[PDB]
Amino acid sequence: TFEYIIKERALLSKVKWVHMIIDEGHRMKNAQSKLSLTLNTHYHADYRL
Amino acid sequence: TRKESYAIYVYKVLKQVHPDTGISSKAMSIMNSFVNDVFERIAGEASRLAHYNKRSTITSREIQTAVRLLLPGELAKHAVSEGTKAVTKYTSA
Amino acid sequence: TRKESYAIYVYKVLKQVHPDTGISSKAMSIMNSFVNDVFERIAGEASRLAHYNKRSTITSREIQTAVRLLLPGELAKHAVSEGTKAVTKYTSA
Amino acid sequence: AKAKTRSSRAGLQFPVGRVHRLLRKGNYAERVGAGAPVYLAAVLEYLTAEILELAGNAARDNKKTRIIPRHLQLAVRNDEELNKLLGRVTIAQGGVLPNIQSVLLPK
Amino acid sequence: AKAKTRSSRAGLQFPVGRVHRLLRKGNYAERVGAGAPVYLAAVLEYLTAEILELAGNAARDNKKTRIIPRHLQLAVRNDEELNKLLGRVTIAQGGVLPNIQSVLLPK
Amino acid sequence: KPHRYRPGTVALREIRRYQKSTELLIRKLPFQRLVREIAQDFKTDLRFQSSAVMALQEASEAYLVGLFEDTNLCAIHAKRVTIMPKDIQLARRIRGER
Amino acid sequence: RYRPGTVALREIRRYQKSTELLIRKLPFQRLVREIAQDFKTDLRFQSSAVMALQEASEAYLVGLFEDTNLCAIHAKRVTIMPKDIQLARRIRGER
Amino acid sequence: QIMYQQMLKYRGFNNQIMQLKKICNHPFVFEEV
Amino acid sequence: AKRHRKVLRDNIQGITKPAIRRLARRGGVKRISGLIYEETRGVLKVFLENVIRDAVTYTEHAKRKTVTAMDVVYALKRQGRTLYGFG
Amino acid sequence: RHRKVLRDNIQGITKPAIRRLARRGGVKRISGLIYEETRGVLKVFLENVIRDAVTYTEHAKRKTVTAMDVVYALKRQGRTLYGFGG
DNA sequence: AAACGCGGGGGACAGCGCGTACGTGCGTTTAAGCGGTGCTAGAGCTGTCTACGACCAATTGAGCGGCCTCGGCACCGGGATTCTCCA
DNA sequence: TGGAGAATCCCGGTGCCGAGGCCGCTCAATTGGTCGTAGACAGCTCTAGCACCGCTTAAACGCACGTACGCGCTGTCCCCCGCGTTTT
Repeated sequence: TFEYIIKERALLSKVKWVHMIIDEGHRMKNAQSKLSLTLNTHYHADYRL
Repeated sequence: TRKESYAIYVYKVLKQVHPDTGISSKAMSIMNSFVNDVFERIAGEASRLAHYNKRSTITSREIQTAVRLLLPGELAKHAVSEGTKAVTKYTSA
Repeated sequence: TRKESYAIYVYKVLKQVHPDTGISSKAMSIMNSFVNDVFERIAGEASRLAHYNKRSTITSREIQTAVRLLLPGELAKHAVSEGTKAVTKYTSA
Repeated sequence: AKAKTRSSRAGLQFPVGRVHRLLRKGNYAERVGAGAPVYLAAVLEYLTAEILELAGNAARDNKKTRIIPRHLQLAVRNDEELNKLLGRVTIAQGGVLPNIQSVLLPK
Repeated sequence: AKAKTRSSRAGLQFPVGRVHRLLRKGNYAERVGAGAPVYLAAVLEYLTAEILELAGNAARDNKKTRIIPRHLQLAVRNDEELNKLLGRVTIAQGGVLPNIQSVLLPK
Repeated sequence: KPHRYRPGTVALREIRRYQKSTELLIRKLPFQRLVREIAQDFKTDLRFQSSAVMALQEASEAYLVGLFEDTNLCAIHAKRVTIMPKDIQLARRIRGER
Repeated sequence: RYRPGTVALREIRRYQKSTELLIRKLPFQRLVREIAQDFKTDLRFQSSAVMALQEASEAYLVGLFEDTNLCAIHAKRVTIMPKDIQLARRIRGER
Repeated sequence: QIMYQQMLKYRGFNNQIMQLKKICNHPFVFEEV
Repeated sequence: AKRHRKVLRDNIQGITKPAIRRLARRGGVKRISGLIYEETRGVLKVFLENVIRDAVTYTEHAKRKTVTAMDVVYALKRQGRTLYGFG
Repeated sequence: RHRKVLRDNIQGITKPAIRRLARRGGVKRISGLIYEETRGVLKVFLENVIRDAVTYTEHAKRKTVTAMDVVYALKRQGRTLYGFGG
């Protein structure tokens, strides 16, 4: 979920991801918010959607 | 040497206010010690405010703020009146 | 918009004094406040002396008098000497 | 030209033109709006009225028709906002007000 | 001519003509005797050294190379003459020196 | 071996660590709401510097801490470790507040 | 004769019924020459600077004795002790 | 509807959008009302 | 309750009794009386108000609506609580 | 050729003067621990003014003492007193 | 006055009692605060602008220093009053 | 609850120096013209304070309770002052 990749950035972002699926991009709307830049701490997503 | 003495004007206020009672020159010296002391307290405060507004002007609004911040209760508010009112008398005369 | 502050000057005296210790900008701001703070303290004391004796040329003699008065103990006598020291470097230069 | 003071113009006794001369000669600001001297000397007249009342009051309470500094002590310090306002301002030969400590006095 | 700052003439970091400019600005006197700004910038750099000394002292005493206001509290308030002179100056994010009352300590 | 203490014991490390640390001891939304409430009570509708909020808080909690020392000075002076409000008001008295 | 203790309070009346100082004056002027001559000598001693400080001294001391008994009666004593005075001056910020 | 004109005649902050959305649903969202 | 909320306390009392306990431990209290948590709060707000009224007085003489930490400097210095790190 | 220098008239300020002023300050049983506990503390008051006030004198280029610089120092210490001009 | 004593009895002080309080622990939430929005407000930046007392010339009576009292209040004599300490 | 006495307050006679006004004589305080300039005040912009809720969750709060200390009560001894002293 949204805030549980925020608080859990130290574990599930250390393991690698290839295909990520993020749902409901209307909360993804602001780049000033906390959520978007943490997916670069998620560090990899070769396929995205 | 005309040294601006404050016996006569404070004594004019005494003959206005408690005219039955005179004033000892020890007490009159307390008043004469009071005068420019108080005249410079709020004046230094007000020039500080004049640089808080960063102004080379000072109006009666600045003395009004010197009354507004500092004086306890109606001693402010009457001087909010009085300080303006004789200003209102001086803007009338 | 180059606006004269004391951040690189407190940095100058820092790396003159504690180059082994960098600064937080909070401590830098505390000192930048403090600079103008005592810069106003001693110089308002000096203008107070310049009205005590009704003088219009405040020299380093008068800042010496203010350093004599305000500062407790060595803080006087050091700023007596140090406040003279670069004075003797500038009266030379 | 015509020497005529501002105290009658504002209804005061204190020389508001001396206030304006001291105001320009006080360097509080460059432009010295002459209403600021009047806002000064007005509060001067008003508080001199405030204090001479109390001073002659304490005098006549001490059966005196001359204000002595003891009457200034009884004038100022009995007022709560004057003593709150003049917590560190003193009247010479005002003396002390009669007050014994409570458990010091017998009960 | 150019800004060739007057602190280099005095061996200082604080430009003594900015100080002379400030003394001409601060309404302290009509003539600002040109050693009064050097007295000022000299006492200034003396105290800058005074406090940057104890500041780096307390900062590296806390094993940090960054001087913080907590270090400023623990260096300044430990001093007799400084905290005696600055009994009413508060340091934000300075906090307290670590110390307990003696009888509140358990036995 | 359990460690239930008697009324009195646990406090002192906090008395260490608070004074070992350098922070405030207050819920800030009840504090910033206090700032907006009190400042509204003089004149409503301010835009509100939170810098002003902490600039008040630092002088606040320091003065708060400062009063409790003289409170316990009056308390232990009156031979007490349980502080009383009369210690506080006498402390404010000799401090000149009361 | 009498007991220890009784005739204090009318003094606390009378002194505070009155306006004066309660101190020897040739020791006062000699103490002024004493203390002002210690910093710089050769002062020609106006009595204005002599008497100008006694109100600043004695009244504040009188105020201190009230705080003294405030700490003494808060600690429940009237035989006042300097523990009360220095705890007061602590909370006064003198001590 | 008096609250539409009277509370707008008051004209704290951010209330002018908030108060009219409220009173058309309930007056009881306001505690004093 | 669930029909209407009504769950507010205060802002002076929004400071919690464990927060008063926290400050009392930083201030040197061993056993706090229960009356301390409110006699503390009263004098806390007493201290609070006098600054900000004159800070708003600054704000009006400086013709503003944003009461600043600059005004906290302007006041606390003059109200004897001079603070470093805010000006 | 006579050097007039005085020292410690604070005992010429008597202990009966303390039995006066302690009553003026509201003390009943002035213990023996008090009377000289007073006489030091006020002396802390005593030099600190004149330490600054003599400091006024020499920049003023003088060899006398006025109460003007007493007022300068007292107001400089926040010990404002009237009866003396101002 | 100071100054030196000096009964003298109760005030400090010790100290013991007692009982409760106030933390303490821990169960119970809970509002704290964080993000996270959405926006907009007055702050902020400029944009000219003129008026404003500056400043200085003239003047002039203000007001206060030096010059005239005489009287509010202190000083004292005598007595009435009124608080206190031993019956 | 009461008188003896010591302190206080009050009231009558004296007189005086200080409070207050008198008499010039300015000098400062004013009026009279600037004087650009200071802040007067128009526009602009943009930001920065703005609430707000999603939500957590640990802080606050809910309460059992345990005893500590703060006072309940005492005797004392002490201790400091009061009465008497004189000198300084």
